[PDB]
Amino acid sequence: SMEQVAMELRLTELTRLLRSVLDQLQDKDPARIFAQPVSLKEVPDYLDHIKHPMDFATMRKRLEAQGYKNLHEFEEDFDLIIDNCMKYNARDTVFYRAAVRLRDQGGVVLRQARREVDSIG
Repeated sequence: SMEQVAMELRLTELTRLLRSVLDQLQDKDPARIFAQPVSLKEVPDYLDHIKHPMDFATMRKRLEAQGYKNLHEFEEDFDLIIDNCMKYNARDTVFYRAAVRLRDQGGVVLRQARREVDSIG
């Protein structure tokens, strides 16, 4: 149907905008601490601590399959990256501190992304 096509076009355009948001957020992680999944070979106990691991590569795979239906879903995955890190790692670590700085800088980006998603529809 044409209604289905129009909905698919909206999802495509949201995907475009979330790809630009993802790039901007990932630039706030210049150390690449959040680029890839925590390795279970290197951190064998990880899934005992963290029940829903997340990272920027995993988000990019979901995004390219158009798997984010709305901005809330995308934000949920970004908050997992930050919140997982801040639980597993202590305050005194470069990992925790990277997560704080990514949260603080990413808030700016997300505040305007929400206005754009609502504005464009």
